[PDB]
Amino acid sequence: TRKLCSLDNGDCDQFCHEEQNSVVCSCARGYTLADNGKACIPTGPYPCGKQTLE
Amino acid sequence: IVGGQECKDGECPWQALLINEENEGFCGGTILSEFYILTAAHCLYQAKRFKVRVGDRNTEQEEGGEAVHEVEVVIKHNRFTKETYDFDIAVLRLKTPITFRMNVAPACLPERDWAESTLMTQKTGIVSGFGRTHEKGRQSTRLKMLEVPYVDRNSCKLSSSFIITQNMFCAGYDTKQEDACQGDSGGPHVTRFKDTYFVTGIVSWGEGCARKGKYGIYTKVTAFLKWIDRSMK
Ligand SMILES: CN1CCc2nc(C(=O)Nc3ccccc3CNC(=O)c3ccc(Cl)s3)sc2C1
Ligand SMILES: [Ca+2]
Ligand SMILES: [Ca+2]
Repeated sequence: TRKLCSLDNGDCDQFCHEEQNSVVCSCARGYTLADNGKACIPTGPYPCGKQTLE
Repeated sequence: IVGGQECKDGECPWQALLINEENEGFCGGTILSEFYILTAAHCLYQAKRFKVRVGDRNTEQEEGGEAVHEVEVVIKHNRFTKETYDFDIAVLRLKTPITFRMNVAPACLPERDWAESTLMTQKTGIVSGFGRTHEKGRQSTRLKMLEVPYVDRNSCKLSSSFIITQNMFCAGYDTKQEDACQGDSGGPHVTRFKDTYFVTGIVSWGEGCARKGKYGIYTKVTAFLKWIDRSMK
């Protein structure tokens, strides 16, 4: 039965790890973990992994 | 790329093109950061001297967004072997930093365990490049991309006349006439996760292109994340 990171990536935007018996989210370089500890917010322009629109 | 679609404006911004002395593309790369390109070790034997072009989508036309960079340092994996193409990976440090803009942006490097459990277990990834559009053809003048199913590791070994090492994985179609091809070599295999694209493979080799019962063979980038990190410092 899917638990923690195996259940919808633990609700993380990006990286999910399981520590103690709990989800810990984190983000790629050039992103900051949001106040909710789940979303990843780009720190500057042209963050990695985004298709360009400007 | 055999089959697939053109990269439209802004769609494949991490694509790089290695160009020889004649200004012709012979391999791809993936932009990792303003100074670094990921490519295949085997590509380094296809030209004596080369440069890297970014921002290009049509080699016939100048869209004003293209830029060429010279290579300062070539870091080739010391275990690369021509016989099997094992360890088919190199990193290039550029003399000058890439200017990110429309059609020029890095792909994200994922963490190893999450990539293996979560990215490589997705249904598909996306390969792109300026390679041949059929097995016996000329290089594309248009940047193309193609969604490729991840292929079961057992099926892949069974399909192959050559050894599939743990530094390799298989993607594509059993019979559908879509694959990467020669000249896509060295280029990006990325996997989308929630609208963010992570680099997952390097186009490496195949038995022809788009052949029935055969798949595209990619360098498994997760096997080299530490090595890549070291190489970039
Ligand atoms: C160990 N060897 C390394 C090189 C090698 N080349 C072999 C071969 O048949 N080459 C060959 C022959 C005709 C046309 C194209 C190719 C190469 N195709 C590609 O590069 C790719 C297709 C899909 C992706 Cl992913 S890349 S067979 C072989 C085995
Ligand atoms: Ca052009
Ligand atoms: Ca096939």
